Amino acid sequence: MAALAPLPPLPAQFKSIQHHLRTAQEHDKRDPVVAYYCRLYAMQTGMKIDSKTPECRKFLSKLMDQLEALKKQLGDNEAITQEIVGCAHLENYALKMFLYADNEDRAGRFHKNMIKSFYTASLLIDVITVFGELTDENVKHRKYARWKATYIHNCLKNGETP
Amino acid sequence: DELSQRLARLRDQ
Repeated sequence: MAALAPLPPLPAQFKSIQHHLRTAQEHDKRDPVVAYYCRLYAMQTGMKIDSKTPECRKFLSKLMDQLEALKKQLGDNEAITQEIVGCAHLENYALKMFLYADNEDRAGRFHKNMIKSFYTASLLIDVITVFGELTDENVKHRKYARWKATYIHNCLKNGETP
Repeated sequence: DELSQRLARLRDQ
């Protein structure tokens, strides 16, 4: 599968999975396991939202093409064959970014990397629903991270200090 | 539903 292999335009109704798909593309070489589950979350969320409008069914079909392609590429990778190994992989990576961004936050260092790490950590917790229900701790870290990210971002956007 | 089955096959079940 090509780097940045294009899907058809994203249906307006799937606007809520836009950033999960972007995260997938950004990890397509760095970490195909993350890229795979990010797409899986987007597929599975898309189906629940609208799987009968034609545009959406087209989009979903193309997305499954990339999933199937990537499952092929990954083969006997344990993070794919064993869900819980995939879950631990994503969870450890989400926590890594969260602890990174949190450390920056506590030091008063506010910048694009710490903002993106907060928001990606929350996107990864979304993705972790494909392994089962979120824990109370997942839910709190997700909310916390989304808040810091959009808040710090909007401050800096408007020349204010958070 | 063609989709639903590809998903089930994707997730090895």
